[PDB]
Amino acid sequence: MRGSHHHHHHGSHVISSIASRGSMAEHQLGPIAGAIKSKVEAALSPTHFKLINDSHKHAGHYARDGSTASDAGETHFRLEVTSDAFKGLTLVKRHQLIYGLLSDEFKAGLHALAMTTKTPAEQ
Repeated sequence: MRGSHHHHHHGSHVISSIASRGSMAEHQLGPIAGAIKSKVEAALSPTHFKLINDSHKHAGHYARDGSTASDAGETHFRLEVTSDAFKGLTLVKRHQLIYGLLSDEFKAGLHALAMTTKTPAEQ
């Protein structure tokens, strides 16, 4: 009751290309005013802070589209921060540190979204 055999041979070849830019830590440039103050407090570090404020004064004068003045879901103001690209610690800490949110957005009238990602400082 003997017997044994096997075989296998399958490969391939693929060519890839190259493409990249200068590795830097700055992909934003658009200071508002009051918010800039909060970012500065964090500017002391190599981290990055992206804040964009659009605000919403009023519509035109020919549309309406069933509008009764509300604004709750669109959001025009947002504050984000990237530190070492690695969220882990209580993000609420970074946001509270700069305490920038809820500043210029209040003038907009619509909610806002913020996301801060920083490496763990306590292991």
